[PDB]
Amino acid sequence: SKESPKRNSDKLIARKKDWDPKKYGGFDSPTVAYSVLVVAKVEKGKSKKLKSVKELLGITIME
DNA sequence: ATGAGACGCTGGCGATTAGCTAATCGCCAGCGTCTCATCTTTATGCGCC
Repeated sequence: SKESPKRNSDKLIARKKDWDPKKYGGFDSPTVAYSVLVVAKVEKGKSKKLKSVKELLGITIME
């Protein structure tokens, strides 16, 4: 990713293993190696219904 | 009787900027009368090809 503080976002990447980016701050903007087309089901709404969905998954270089 | 051909950070964020059905339930439903006549039809009661 890009090499450049703590924030309440999920885009932050843990700088070390146990170092939580929500309490320590971390990395940002991961470079997607290649996108993966997936098709399955996730929960949706307050009733958590499993609806069939298809979308593009972002596989970064680290991943 | 020499002087053209070879052209940028973008993607990955935030952060504006913009905009929309849908699922749940409740409420709450114009209505009041009379007159007048009019016809039916039903319950019971009575008769043999």
